[PDB]
Amino acid sequence: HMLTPTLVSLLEVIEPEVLYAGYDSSVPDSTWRIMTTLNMLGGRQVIAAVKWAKAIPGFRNLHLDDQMTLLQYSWMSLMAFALGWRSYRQSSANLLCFAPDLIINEQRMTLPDMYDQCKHMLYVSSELHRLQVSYEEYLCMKTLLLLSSVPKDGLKSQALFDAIRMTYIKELGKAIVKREGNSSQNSQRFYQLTKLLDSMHEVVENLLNYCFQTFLDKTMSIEFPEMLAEIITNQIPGNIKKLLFHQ
Amino acid sequence: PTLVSLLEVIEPEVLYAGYDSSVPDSTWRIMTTLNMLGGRQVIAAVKWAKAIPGFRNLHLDDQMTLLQYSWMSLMAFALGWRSYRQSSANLLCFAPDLIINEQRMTLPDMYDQCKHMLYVSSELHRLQVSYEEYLCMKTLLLLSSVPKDGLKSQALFDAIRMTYIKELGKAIVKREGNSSQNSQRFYQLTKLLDSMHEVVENLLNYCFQTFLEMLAEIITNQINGNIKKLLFHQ
Amino acid sequence: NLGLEDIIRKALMGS
Ligand SMILES: CC#C[C@]1(O)CC[C@H]2[C@@H]3CCC4=CC(=O)CCC4=C3[C@@H](c3ccc(N(C)C)cc3)C[C@@]21C
Ligand SMILES: CC#C[C@]1(O)CC[C@H]2[C@@H]3CCC4=CC(=O)CCC4=C3[C@@H](c3ccc(N(C)C)cc3)C[C@@]21C
Repeated sequence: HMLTPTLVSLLEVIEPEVLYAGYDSSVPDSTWRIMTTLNMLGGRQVIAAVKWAKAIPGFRNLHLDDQMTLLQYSWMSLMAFALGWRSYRQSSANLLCFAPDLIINEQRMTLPDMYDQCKHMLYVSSELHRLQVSYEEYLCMKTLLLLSSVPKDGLKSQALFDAIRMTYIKELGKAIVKREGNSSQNSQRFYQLTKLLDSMHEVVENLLNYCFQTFLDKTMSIEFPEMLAEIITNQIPGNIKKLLFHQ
Repeated sequence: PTLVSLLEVIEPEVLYAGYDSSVPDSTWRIMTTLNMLGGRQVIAAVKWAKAIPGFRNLHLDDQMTLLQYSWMSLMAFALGWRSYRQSSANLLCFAPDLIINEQRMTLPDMYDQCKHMLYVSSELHRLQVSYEEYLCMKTLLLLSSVPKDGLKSQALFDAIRMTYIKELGKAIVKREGNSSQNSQRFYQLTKLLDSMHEVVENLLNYCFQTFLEMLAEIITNQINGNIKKLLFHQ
Repeated sequence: NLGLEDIIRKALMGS
């Protein structure tokens, strides 16, 4: 059965391959720090989005594989939408408020490392600024976004989901009525607000398309982008059916 | 409460990035990249340990215990050797893609630790150690420290260590030379091995001044009383 | 050490 001569020959054998640090000369120190810091913050925000989703009335009664699925389809949409909002409220003019301690100005987002992406994240920020969305409006909207993408083969709790979704759509109406009145029916603000939601599909699809067109750019990458590659695991349909308020 | 009251209650507090402009991008990268690499090395060091002839047969706990006391010794020694083989023992070569040169090393942020890391390197170089010899020495490092309060399978452990001490004896001889030169060389490399306890204590001291959570988990679980340190020479 | 869908799964239950 097999064999090798000396004990050193064996210590030689089990000696492990060399590990790389994943350190590329080309990426500047500042680009690495910012993109590293976001990635780990992103990770933490996903954890928090799930915890949150698990607190959401209705949704939390949906079968767990539905919670999973919905979470998997919508986490980017959610997070991007909250970044829009954080930014909208920490602004006046055109920042991305990734965090309180990590706010990126307009000049930073100009650079080639930032530009393609921040176009799409600002788009959400500036639209919230355009429609002067209230917190109540946003809270309802953000929930609607969780329930915005469904698999074509059905959820396991479809009737619950449907009525859940309706409720939160009615809750959005109540949000607009809190801000407007109800001497009106608020049909245009409902069209405008829903339409922003509809567009988050695009801001997400553009963000994911960026991640694929940047993942491919890493030929030979000594520092392999599993962060930008894992983002392609949990997002890659096709089952995903986008629910649109306006076709 | 209203649906929107709940929705508002359950909104998560906004997370921080943990970003800090008092830290230069220079240091952050280097030390972040170091910490991740070190993380992966520890893991690899555990998997290696498991495959080491004899060690495997020790009690499950002893293996965890021996590893607690040695991982840094192993990791520094390896790093000394990689540095010796990549740069003639004067750059520190944490990984192939991550070489911190003499100029960077001299800065205050990195100086204290790197002195001790370079020592390991410079000294293998000086002793012109070989791979067969290196690989023996490193397995002896894994058996450099024991519980003063004994391992569970101690006579097994002694036999195991005694076997690798011999294999280092064979490794020395494989280069050939006088019977005086081989006694000089045994002394020398065994002195080296012994001097890893102090490079370890120093490299670990600097790390207890990380603290006054990745390396944090191991660092609270460390803080040299019960751990006896097997010396070749006195 | 943990895929995205692994993080989501872990969060849905217990990290
Ligand atoms: C600048 C930039 C950039 C990007 O590469 C594209 C979209 C960013 C995403 C938006 C949505 C978003 C909102 C944030 O508040 C910080 C994080 C964040 C990101 C970043 C991110 C990176 C990795 C993950 N994982 C692994 C779960 C999550 C978020 C970085 C992203 C993807
Ligand atoms: C420069 C420098 C430095 C240090 O902070 C002190 C000693 C370094 C250690 C030596 C031993 C060592 C050998 C290497 O090849 C890379 C890593 C390494 C380190 C670094 C390290 C960082 C984190 C861990 N964890 C979380 C287990 C392990 C090792 C960095 C260390 C600790």
